[PDB]
Amino acid sequence: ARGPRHHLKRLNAPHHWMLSKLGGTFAPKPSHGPHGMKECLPLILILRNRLNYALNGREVTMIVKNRTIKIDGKIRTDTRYPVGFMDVLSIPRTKENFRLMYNTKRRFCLVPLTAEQAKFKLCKIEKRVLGTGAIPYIVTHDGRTIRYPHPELQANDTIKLNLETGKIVDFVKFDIGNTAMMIGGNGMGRVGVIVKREVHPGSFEIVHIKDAKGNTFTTRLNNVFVIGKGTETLVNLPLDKGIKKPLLQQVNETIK
Amino acid sequence: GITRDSRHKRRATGGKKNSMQKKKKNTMGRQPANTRLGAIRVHDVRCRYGIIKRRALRLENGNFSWASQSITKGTKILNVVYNASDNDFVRTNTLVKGAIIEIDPAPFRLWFLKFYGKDIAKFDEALLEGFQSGRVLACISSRPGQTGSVEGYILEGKELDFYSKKI
Amino acid sequence: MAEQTERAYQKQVFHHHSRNEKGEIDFGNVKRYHKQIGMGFVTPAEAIKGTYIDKKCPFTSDVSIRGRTLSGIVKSCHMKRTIIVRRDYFHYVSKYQRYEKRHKNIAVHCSPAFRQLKEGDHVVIGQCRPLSKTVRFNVLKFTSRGTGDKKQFA
Amino acid sequence: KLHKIAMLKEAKRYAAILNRYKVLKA
Amino acid sequence: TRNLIVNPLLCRKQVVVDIYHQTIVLNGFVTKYGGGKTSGFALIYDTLSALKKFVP
RNA sequence: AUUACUUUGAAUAAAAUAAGGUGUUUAAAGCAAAACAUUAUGUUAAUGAAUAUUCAAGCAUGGGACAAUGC
RNA sequence: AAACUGCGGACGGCUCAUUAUAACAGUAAUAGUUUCUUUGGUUACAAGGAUAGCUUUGUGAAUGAUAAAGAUAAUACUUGAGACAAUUCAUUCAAGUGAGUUAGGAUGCCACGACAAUUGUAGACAAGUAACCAAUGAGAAUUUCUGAUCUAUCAAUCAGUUGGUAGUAUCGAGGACUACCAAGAUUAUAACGGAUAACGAGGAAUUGGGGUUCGACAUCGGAGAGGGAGCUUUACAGAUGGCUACCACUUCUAAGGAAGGCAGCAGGCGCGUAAAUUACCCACUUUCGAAUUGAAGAGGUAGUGACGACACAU
Repeated sequence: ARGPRHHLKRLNAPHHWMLSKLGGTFAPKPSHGPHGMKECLPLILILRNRLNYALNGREVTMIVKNRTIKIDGKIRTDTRYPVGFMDVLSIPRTKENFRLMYNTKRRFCLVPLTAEQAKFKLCKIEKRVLGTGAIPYIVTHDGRTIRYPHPELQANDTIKLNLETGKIVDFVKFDIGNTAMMIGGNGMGRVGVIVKREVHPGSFEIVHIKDAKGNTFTTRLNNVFVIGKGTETLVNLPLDKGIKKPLLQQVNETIK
Repeated sequence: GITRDSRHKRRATGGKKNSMQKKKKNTMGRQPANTRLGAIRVHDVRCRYGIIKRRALRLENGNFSWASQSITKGTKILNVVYNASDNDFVRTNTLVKGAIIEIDPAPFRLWFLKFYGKDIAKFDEALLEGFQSGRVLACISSRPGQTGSVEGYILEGKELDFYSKKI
Repeated sequence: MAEQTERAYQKQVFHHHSRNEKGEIDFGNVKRYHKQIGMGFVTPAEAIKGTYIDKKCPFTSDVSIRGRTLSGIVKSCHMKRTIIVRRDYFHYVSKYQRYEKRHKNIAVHCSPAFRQLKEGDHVVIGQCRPLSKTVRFNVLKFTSRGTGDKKQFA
Repeated sequence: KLHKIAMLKEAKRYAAILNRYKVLKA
Repeated sequence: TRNLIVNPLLCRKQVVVDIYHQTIVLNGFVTKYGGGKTSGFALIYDTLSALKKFVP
């Protein structure tokens, strides 16, 4: 370990990729960029497995080096580009648009989108600091740096982005009556309404959230990602609509 | 090379510390450069991550700041008169942080003439004596072995009495 | 005057001159800097009124207090601005389903704000940056306890 | 060009309208 | 037969051949034990310009 | 007032163990294949077991009987 | 084609000698440090020499050996308009955060100083470049708390040792090092020693419950390349399929001299009760590179295989 690691063994790959343990000895290490190593899905994984457009890494290169895949509004030619959250994924040759969303099974699922709703994106602010020259800027969960923002854009809120222009369209305050989709631990993919926000002076903020079906659970403030205001979502949720069937129903529905 | 790891020390219990690895570049130190007084002599040292450190082997001039008058001037360093760590630094005129040095207040006097119309050769009494004697007391506040320059400030009321009584 | 007992001049990390009655910076004096640490810890009056100088005191310096926080009993107060804190805890041995008594000594830094701190007192400590080879904690509050005819103060 | 105010005026477009909603502050 | 994937990005159609007994490439064919059923996977490379371009 | 105890969680790499589904002809396996749609169409945006662990520490929460330091 | 320039060989592969709070596991901190890559942003109608491949003459038994001369290019090396940023110091006005004279602004000063004097006619669009912010980064590195096998025919151990101040060095805290000061630090709840046929963990074998024994070896972390030591390049190495010196070896030799490190894949000697082919290919997984194409004893396929596991003939 004299320097950065470039390989990634298959067994050490993040679990929610579901790489077969006998397929090979290696896993595609996602190149650095917007999203972390374990909060992202490499572009090769999306095409080969989730969509079956390519059957091996050889054929993923031919698709991507043909300049045929658009991440956000830009077009990426990196086979291991890290695609994480609701960052849109557009394939104009097949005339289809997907959004990389979570689901209740702690997995990345591609939500189909229309062309008019694939032109926008929701970003979660991470910090707001004063730059040099008293120029404020915000850093989003995507990793974008945005110049002079609205003064009400605080640390933990959510904003709507216009992909073609990069402007800010709509912002949602992080309050105690707004929808949120969890992105962290056991709540991964769950959608509910914030009902309580308790703070500990030293370590963490723990948020109590009530599910649409009346279920209640808790998570750390890090995993909260506000989707909309007043139980109304700005994005189309996956098929389960952020509702976790408590075990028995999932087992019974798989039998049927 | 010189090492800064704690694997060669002893535990808080006094027990000897056995060896598992060899020396590594992470805990690498370098030979100190005792910045003396003389003709300008600086070297560029490649540090870790490619950054460059200005190693000042010898210097004569320096920029000194007068707090009361809110000015900073370049000045030739005359002598080193007090080092709170080692007395051997006094004889060799070694330039380090916190070393009370003596500089000629020529630019400061000229600035006073152009600004007030008067000459110095209320202010604390010992400050006037330094002006007329041609040697005022200043404290080095930079790290010449790292930044490659002598940045300091002219001593004033409470700091001057303490350091003057030491001499 | 009584804190200048070393070869160098002792100054605070953040030393600034106050303004005189006429509204201009008075270079003839220095403001006594004092900050307040975080999670529900009050600044002792000695850190405000007192004239001591310390670059490792959590109340009058730039040393921060980070997440870890413990408690214990003062063991020794012979070293300067440093004390040894002993923590007594129970270790659970799974096979016998019984606990055993253990202890560990932590070398922590005691600022001159706590003047009435002696051996045997109960002390709450917090974790800061390494201030020595072993000193990596700082005293935040203390409570006096019973005496043992040996009042060894800091 | 890009550099020449095609971008740079943005940096005075951007700047200016910022000091507007910094001055509402009510 | 079985499923269709329309893949214009690779200029390709792919099917799972289910035998109940140049543009064509056949791969991964194996029968069931005891004769009879044979399965496989087919490769419709349409135009003969992809086949060469998109073919090892 | 703390600690201990206890109940719920948070957070926590997989592989492995247990365990859910799936006729590798059974099985050990694999996490794929199809059951039927006689399947391009559709179930389908198909499965990924809730996959649970898990001790000794650490964090939060409800209770204070049994215990230690209270002061 | 070759060559200059750029990137890479610090990843991957092998082994377990060292190692007894060391390493490792969970945990927490970095308001005590931080690169490389990638990603989002921000800040003259064109100048100067010389160098390889090239040509020519050569030496040596010889190495991945080398000498002279004559030319010739730059996204190699420089100068230079295009107009701030970032560092140190001194003073000062001060809002998020649990908490900061804190991000930030102002004054004066020093050093540093730009957005190739760049590239496609074709696949304006590209492409390239310097600094500075931020992400990548729950990464790397240090550090906090808790947790190890046997031994008292090991009972006292320590003098940079324990702390303080000032400094030095480092990317950075820090006795990491130096000067002065004080006498401190650990120990019967087992310190300091000694042993290990001891790398740690996830885990493995056997178990009614409790447990006992094992873990070199899939994966994570650590360490090493015959033994120490010292360094170069670079963003990352105290690198060894890099270099220097000493010790122990091995090989070529024209006797003058020269390189080499299979604890990489095959294979050979020795050792032992004890362990396989001097095979084929980048088609799978993935890594590197100027890049859809080239390499890869990583990886895959094949050969030996009563270590084991499953079904099944007579």
